[PDB]
Amino acid sequence: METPLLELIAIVRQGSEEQQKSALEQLKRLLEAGADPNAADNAGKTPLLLLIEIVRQGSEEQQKAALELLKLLLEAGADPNAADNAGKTPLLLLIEIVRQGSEEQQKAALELLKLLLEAGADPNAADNAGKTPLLLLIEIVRQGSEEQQKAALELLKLLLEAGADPNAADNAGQTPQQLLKAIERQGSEEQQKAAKELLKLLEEA
Repeated sequence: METPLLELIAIVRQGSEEQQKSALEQLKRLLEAGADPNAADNAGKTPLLLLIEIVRQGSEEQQKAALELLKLLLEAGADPNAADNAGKTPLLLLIEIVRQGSEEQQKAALELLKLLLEAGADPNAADNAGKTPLLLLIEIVRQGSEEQQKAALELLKLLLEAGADPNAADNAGQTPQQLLKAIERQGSEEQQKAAKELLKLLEEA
């Protein structure tokens, strides 16, 4: 399962700044010439997932290079829903970046998540514990910084307008409405006013 796309993404991940730039230009030319955007490495990691790992771990230059390449992969037809072997999906992984990333990483991930949803990512596809994107993003409202709270608010609205199940519960029974009311009880005045707006948005959906 070795291809030019995967070898070159490896150079974006590990090469010098000059090597990264040349690898990005070679990747675009391969994609433009029809290289398969879906052919995965020996671990079931897709080009999309591998470049999202670069957004999660890379320098500010690497995050920009990977954001550019991720947009081109999605325009090339990369499957926005394909998971790796451990069950990680691009939507879930990008939500992890919102939860743990720097302010620069959060912005990249917010831009990518919108592109992912426009490409057909499943807004209902959950992780192992059964947490939906909806639940995971409400957890960021609860525990994030003010800037994470704001991005999560934006993503939640875009996720409901993309058809997310307002009532879908996780494996333990937890619901978005349950979590939002806990934020209403325990959160800051800013969080309480956000959780109230989100409860009305949940019902309306």
